[PDB]
Amino acid sequence: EKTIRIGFVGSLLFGLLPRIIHLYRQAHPNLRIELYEMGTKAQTEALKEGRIDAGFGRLKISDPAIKRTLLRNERLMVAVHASHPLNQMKDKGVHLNDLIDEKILLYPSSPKPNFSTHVMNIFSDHGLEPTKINEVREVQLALGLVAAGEGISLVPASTQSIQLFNLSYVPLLDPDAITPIYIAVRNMEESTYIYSLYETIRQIYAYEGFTEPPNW
Amino acid sequence: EKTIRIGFVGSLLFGLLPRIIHLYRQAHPNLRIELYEMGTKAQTEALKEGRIDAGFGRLKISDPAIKRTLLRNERLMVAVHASHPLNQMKDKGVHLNDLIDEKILLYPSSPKPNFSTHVMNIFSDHGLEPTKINEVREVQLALGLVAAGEGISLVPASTQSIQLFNLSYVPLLDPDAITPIYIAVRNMEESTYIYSLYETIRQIYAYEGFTEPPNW
Repeated sequence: EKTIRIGFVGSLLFGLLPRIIHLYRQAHPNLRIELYEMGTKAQTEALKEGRIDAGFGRLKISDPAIKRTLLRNERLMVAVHASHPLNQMKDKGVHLNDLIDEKILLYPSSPKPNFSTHVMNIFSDHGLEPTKINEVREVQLALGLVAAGEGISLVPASTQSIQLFNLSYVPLLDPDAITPIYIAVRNMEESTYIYSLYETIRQIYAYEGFTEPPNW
Repeated sequence: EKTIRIGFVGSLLFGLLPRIIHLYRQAHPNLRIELYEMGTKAQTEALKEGRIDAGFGRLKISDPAIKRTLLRNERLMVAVHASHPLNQMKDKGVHLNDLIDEKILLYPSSPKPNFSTHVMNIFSDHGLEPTKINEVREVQLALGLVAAGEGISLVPASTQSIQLFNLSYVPLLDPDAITPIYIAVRNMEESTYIYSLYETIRQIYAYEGFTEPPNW
């Protein structure tokens, strides 16, 4: 009985990852699949130690023992209360510059680097450093507090899987207001089970109309 | 500048709580509202110590210093993959007895008692003790893993705020397959700010068509 272990960050559960795992599961009925929630740093260490076989994440970790492949660039969005002035731009979209003086909710509060690191990186990439920032524990806490009137939050587009009363998602107009999705494997990885996993991603992406990830 | 501190469990962010807080916020523009995520045990201790002024939760904690009021009984649901045999009963509903031999995902993994305690209580109330149980960290991990084909999960009805591809919610036919929502305050609490909070709940409930909570 072969076991394949897959690491992932929680922000990916709202997108294509679960259906990729499910299809992969159907292709290998006799395979034990173990799924582990972990940040990219933990993923990097687990891969080198053989504790996982593939890792899905949003942040790069510099390491010569790891091969990282960009799968897709996902859009960032602004989560606001429906009464917020920014929501008048719901159809038009807004710029990162428009958010500088807003109360921004970052998440999660788990080991760094995490999605909050990425969001502040995006701001810093665009010459911005918001001061009114509060790091909350999890995505649902960020969204729930926005819906409660506590501020605004930046989320990946797939996080629109969560819909709450008077919570509205506003597109960002900055071309590089994005959050990439990566698969990470060991440098010399050649397992047919990992190739099969990668082809499953390709199959799902093709059906969605997304650009297929680069050839294995 | 008066400060009111409110404790809450995360499972309530998917329901009416945020809009209650928002309306309450509008009624007191000069009031500082502090929101803290905490379990009912932590809420109990914080209330007695004056560290919070009201606590919203799902579990009872026995304590003579605390007054607890039942707000509403929310339905429990079964989260399944769309291909699961149980999903053929989506319109009909299922019984807790039908779930006994399924791989059940409990959550969260935070200090007890929490929602996982409640779910196992409900099973035990109906003469049932599922053996194939796995406690996962958070609600999104439970739902994401169900969507990935890892098993099934029991959730409050308001958790349908989270919609994922091939994730389906099935009603439970057991009359007492419910999860109550409580507000907890200090026994001798008489603050106008807390009465105002309670009236805000009443106002929101009335507009929703829910039975109004008992008079203050």
